[PDB]
Amino acid sequence: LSRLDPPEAEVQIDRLITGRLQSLQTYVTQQLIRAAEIRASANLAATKM
Amino acid sequence: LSRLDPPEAEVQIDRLITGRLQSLQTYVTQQLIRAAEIRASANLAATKM
Amino acid sequence: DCTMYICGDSTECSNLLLQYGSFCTQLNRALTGIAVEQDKNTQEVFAQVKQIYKTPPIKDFGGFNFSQILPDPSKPSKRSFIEDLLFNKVLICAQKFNGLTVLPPLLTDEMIAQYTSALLAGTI
Amino acid sequence: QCVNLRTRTQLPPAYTNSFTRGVYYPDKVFRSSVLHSTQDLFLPFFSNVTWFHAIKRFDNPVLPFNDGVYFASTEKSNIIRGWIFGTTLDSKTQSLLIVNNATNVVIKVCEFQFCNDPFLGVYYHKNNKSWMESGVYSSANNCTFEYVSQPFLMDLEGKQGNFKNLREFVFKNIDGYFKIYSKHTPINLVRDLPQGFSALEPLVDLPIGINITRFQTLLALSSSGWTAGAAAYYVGYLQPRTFLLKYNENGTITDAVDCALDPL
Amino acid sequence: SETKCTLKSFTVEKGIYQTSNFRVQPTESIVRFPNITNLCPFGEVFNATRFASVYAWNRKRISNCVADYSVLYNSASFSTFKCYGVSPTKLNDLCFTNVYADSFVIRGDEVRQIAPGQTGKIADYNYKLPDDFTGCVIAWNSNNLDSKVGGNYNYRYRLFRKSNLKPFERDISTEIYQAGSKPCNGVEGFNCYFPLQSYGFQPTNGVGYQPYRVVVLSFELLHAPATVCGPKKSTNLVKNKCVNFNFNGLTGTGVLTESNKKFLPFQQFGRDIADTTDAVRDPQTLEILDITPCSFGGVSVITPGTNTSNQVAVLYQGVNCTEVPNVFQTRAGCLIGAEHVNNSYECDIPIGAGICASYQT
Ligand SMILES: *[C@@H]1O[C@H](CO)[C@@H](O[C@@H]2O[C@H](CO)[C@@H](O)[C@H](O)[C@H]2NC(C)=O)[C@H](O)[C@H]1NC(C)=O
Ligand SMILES: *[C@@H]1O[C@H](CO)[C@@H](O)[C@H](O)[C@H]1NC(C)=O
Ligand SMILES: *[C@@H]1O[C@H](CO)[C@@H](O)[C@H](O)[C@H]1NC(C)=O
Ligand SMILES: *[C@@H]1O[C@H](CO)[C@@H](O)[C@H](O)[C@H]1NC(C)=O
Ligand SMILES: *[C@@H]1O[C@H](CO)[C@@H](O)[C@H](O)[C@H]1NC(C)=O
Ligand SMILES: *[C@@H]1O[C@H](CO)[C@@H](O)[C@H](O)[C@H]1NC(C)=O
Ligand SMILES: *[C@@H]1O[C@H](CO)[C@@H](O)[C@H](O)[C@H]1NC(C)=O
Ligand SMILES: *[C@@H]1O[C@H](CO)[C@@H](O)[C@H](O)[C@H]1NC(C)=O
Ligand SMILES: *[C@@H]1O[C@H](CO)[C@@H](O)[C@H](O)[C@H]1NC(C)=O
Ligand SMILES: *[C@@H]1O[C@H](CO)[C@@H](O)[C@H](O)[C@H]1NC(C)=O
Ligand SMILES: *[C@@H]1O[C@H](CO)[C@@H](O)[C@H](O)[C@H]1NC(C)=O
Repeated sequence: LSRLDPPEAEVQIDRLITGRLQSLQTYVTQQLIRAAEIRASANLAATKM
Repeated sequence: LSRLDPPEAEVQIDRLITGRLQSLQTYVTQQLIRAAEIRASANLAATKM
Repeated sequence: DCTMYICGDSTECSNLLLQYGSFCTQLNRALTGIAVEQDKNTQEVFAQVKQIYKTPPIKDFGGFNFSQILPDPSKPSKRSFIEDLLFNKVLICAQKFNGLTVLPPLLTDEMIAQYTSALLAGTI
Repeated sequence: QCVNLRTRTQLPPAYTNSFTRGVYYPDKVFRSSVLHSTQDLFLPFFSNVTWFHAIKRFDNPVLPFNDGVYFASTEKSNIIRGWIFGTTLDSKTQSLLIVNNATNVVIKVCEFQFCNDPFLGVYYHKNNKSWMESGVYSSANNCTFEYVSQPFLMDLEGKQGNFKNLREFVFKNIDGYFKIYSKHTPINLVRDLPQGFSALEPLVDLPIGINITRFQTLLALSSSGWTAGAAAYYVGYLQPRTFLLKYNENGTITDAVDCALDPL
Repeated sequence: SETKCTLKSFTVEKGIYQTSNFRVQPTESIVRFPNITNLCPFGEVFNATRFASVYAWNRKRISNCVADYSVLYNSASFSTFKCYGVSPTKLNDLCFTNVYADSFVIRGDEVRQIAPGQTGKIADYNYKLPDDFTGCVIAWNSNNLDSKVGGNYNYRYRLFRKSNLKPFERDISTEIYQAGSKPCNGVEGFNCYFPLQSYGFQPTNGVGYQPYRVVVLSFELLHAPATVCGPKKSTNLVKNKCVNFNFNGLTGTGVLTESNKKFLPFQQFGRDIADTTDAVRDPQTLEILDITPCSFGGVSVITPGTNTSNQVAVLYQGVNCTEVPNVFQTRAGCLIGAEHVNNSYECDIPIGAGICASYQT
């Protein structure tokens, strides 16, 4: 931001934004799958109780 | 590599890398979901036994 | 949150992210649903009794010694010897410094200990 | 002014196991309790370091210089006083001199016309026998870099059989910046390198922009007939390797481990 | 209104809803740069009496001086000016590690070949740039001085080379190259040619063949403590205040304080745990500091159904009640708008940490 001019800075910023978006999406999907597994475990635990 | 100059071949290689990474990620996610299904089936089979 | 992890609190990055659609709402909705599901799981697992019961001071349980698992009175909390042993058996700021917050659980440990003690008292 | 010495004992070089020493700070930044992994030029763990003798017994060979060099000297009264670097060392390439005065170190990147065996001349005749400055080389026509800095004495006196002084230096050449790291230790040993671990403090990364491939040390030295303290130096060669380091809350590098050694 | 905006509806239902984050705004700026130093000799570099050839390009090192590129850019005495890693408008305030100046003379047609990642006569055999370049190329027409009717053919350049050279690899050898099976014997022979040739530079020559004085100003960053900067504006080192700061080009925002960290005499730019930049030592003065980003969090609105009332409560989670600007602090955060009571009821709106809200007379 402090090195480049405005019109050429967006070209660089787009790569970072796409990479971080992909990383966040992967993390969210992994968390969803793990949450489903924990949901199954919790249901089994409640039935056992 | 053998059709273009090295200073300007990075774009095509980058596009190829993005495509292959996307395909691999999709395959991994599908495998994870199907593995969760197989885990549910295996737990049911263990209970039945 | 997305705008802080993705963008370092700058106008240019936020205005660039604004044109990618409503991804942030989807991610936030998914995470909030996950947290609510965790709270529901805890409540469903433990909140199985209508009323909190109280074990009598008399320990004449036919010779069955229950001192190990019953709640410990001479302790700051009500956790038993086994419970405290398990608790003992089983950097944070850095993640929060980039917009990754860790919410506190709805039911604190003392409430779970009370629920467990009530369940044991009712069972015995 | 330089007399080719011949009072030398014909001793083949010895081999020693460079156990763990030779780890330096690769970055100027600070860490605390971090298991950071890095990939840079280092001295590989458990290598064959070459052992010489410098005291009759007089070993003054010229050694190749590639991928830096690790110079570890244990000595009494510090007979070693300087080093030379370059490719031709005959006033055909820019030559580096790091001769260390008892007052201060002088760094000369100049065109030097050395002798065939440029041993450091008699010390008690410089300005004593109506003489002058150096002359291990003939003339210094063109100087490209001149520098003066604090010296390295570190117990320049004494004659003992268990001298504590042991000085380590590592010299690296990247992007035309002659990087020098060094450290002194008071170890009560005789010959072997200690079964210990220590860091290395950077001194100065002065720019050179010169081509270096040869290396020879300088030790203070009538040419035939001398009385000098015991000294012994080891030369090791660096390689590009990956390590995993472990700092402490004080900031010192307290441990390090190799990554291309045995599978564990 | 915030809840209605974020939910895209005019009606809301009883519960707690997350809303936009909050963060403390900065107040002042700190631009402490290194100490006073002499002026850089850029004029000496460009106003040089003589310029060498491309195969013998000069190598000048610039460090430990004050530079002012505003005069360099604003002057009309430069034919073309192309920066490849920075922008001239905001170049002045940057701080550098070291600068390299390379000056020579090029034929007008081939100057375009000096750009990185190009193939040409003067981009394969004599001089080259890397694609990871950050410096700036400045060229100026000098037909009035260099060009001579009698023939100033001392400007020599490599026609061809055995193999292409790596970036920033000067070559001075004049060995006769062999372009055939026969060995190259003697000064001259079949397929044996002198690899150097002199241009044609006369004042009568037109554009394309006119000589041009060309200088390259490369520079390295993130290698050492800064040496070259511009305007200083040494302000202060205020502490415990949410401010902007710029120490050696490391722009940032947060609060500062004196730290007890053990820095060795060559230590700065802490990296305590994560990739984030930790405490740093300021220039012009040797005192260790610290950096901590300003207080922040995410608000939550706690409301009953809009069919019932319009009064709500606000929960600032993760922030102490002292530094927020019927306050009641809980483990979750600073809850305002509701009065704590000693009584205990069922949970209607789950607040957290064993606390729940409700709407009662
Ligand atoms: C039931 O078990 C408890 C636990 O072992 C017994 O209490 C112990 O008594 C011994 C006797 O000296 C003490 O050394 C231990 O410190 C006691 N343990 C605890 C946890 O207090 C108890 O005696 C047993 N019988 C009954 C009737 O309670
Ligand atoms: C050192 O050299 C000897 C013989 O040249 C060899 O036996 C030994 O394995 C070498 N040491 C190492 C660590 O390779
Ligand atoms: C440094 O050592 C050289 C070599 O003996 C000597 O000629 C010179 O006089 C010394 N410098 C001083 C200041 O004594
Ligand atoms: C010193 O430089 C001059 C001028 O560049 C040159 O003529 C002379 O040969 C050089 N001498 C040495 C020993 O480098
Ligand atoms: C240094 O000079 C020698 C002379 O033979 C040469 O082989 C070597 O490649 C040179 N090194 C560099 C880095 O140019
Ligand atoms: C290292 O740090 C610890 C705790 O921070 C302190 O007790 C100890 O004195 C320090 N030692 C040194 C040599 O700095
Ligand atoms: C060159 O010198 C003249 C006269 O001293 C001066 O006005 C001009 O600014 C200088 N320009 C450069 C590029 O050195
Ligand atoms: C520059 O150095 C002087 C002398 O050490 C010091 O007094 C001063 O505070 C420094 N900074 C300035 C002048 O901005
Ligand atoms: C308003 O509607 C809500 C529906 O959720 C209901 O709970 C509430 O009692 C209603 N209030 C009044 C005053 O009708
Ligand atoms: C919040 O402020 C109170 C008031 O002094 C203090 O006791 C408490 O430690 C503070 N909380 C944190 C996390 O610093
Ligand atoms: C009720 O709570 C308030 C605030 O937590 C406290 O000051 C007050 O003492 C409590 N009442 C009793 C009877 O303890």
